Amino acid sequence: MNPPPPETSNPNKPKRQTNQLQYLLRVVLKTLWKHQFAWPFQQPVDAVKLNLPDYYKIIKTPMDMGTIKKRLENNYYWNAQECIQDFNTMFTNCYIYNKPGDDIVLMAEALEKLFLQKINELPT
Ligand SMILES: COc1cc2c(c(OC)c1OC)-c1ccc(O)c(=O)cc1[C@@H](NC(C)=O)CC2
Ligand code: NA
Ligand code: NA
Repeated sequence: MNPPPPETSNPNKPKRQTNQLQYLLRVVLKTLWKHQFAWPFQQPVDAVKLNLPDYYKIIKTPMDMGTIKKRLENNYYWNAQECIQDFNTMFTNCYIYNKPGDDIVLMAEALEKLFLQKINELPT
């Protein structure tokens, strides 16, 4: 059975809009979302559908771009690093569950390279 998705909105948290947070939604997330290899990462891993009965035994901090999109939208992150950490968690989850050179891993690696290039261009 799948777990509920990660939390995406917390109204009790203070909210701010920042250059970097806008860039993360409007440029970084938008570009990754449209990538050839985006689709596996656009929603939580559905371990039941994908037939990975052990997935949530091994991955205890699931993350995905749908979740990240929501978090940005709901001003869930105070600091840009929180967002960057979520992307890093998503890529690493893939590397952790799978094995070096797996097709899915290569796809994640490609997405990550684009992500890193975009991060290098994050505004001050
Ligand atoms: C976002 O993470 C994952 C997303 C997916 C898969 C997966 O496990 C290999 C993941 O975890 C690393 C996946 C799973 C099971 C399959 O049977 C399959 O054919 C295919 C896949 C994936 N496609 C591949 C491996 O080529 C697509 C969905
Ligand atoms: Na398969
Ligand atoms: Na590519």
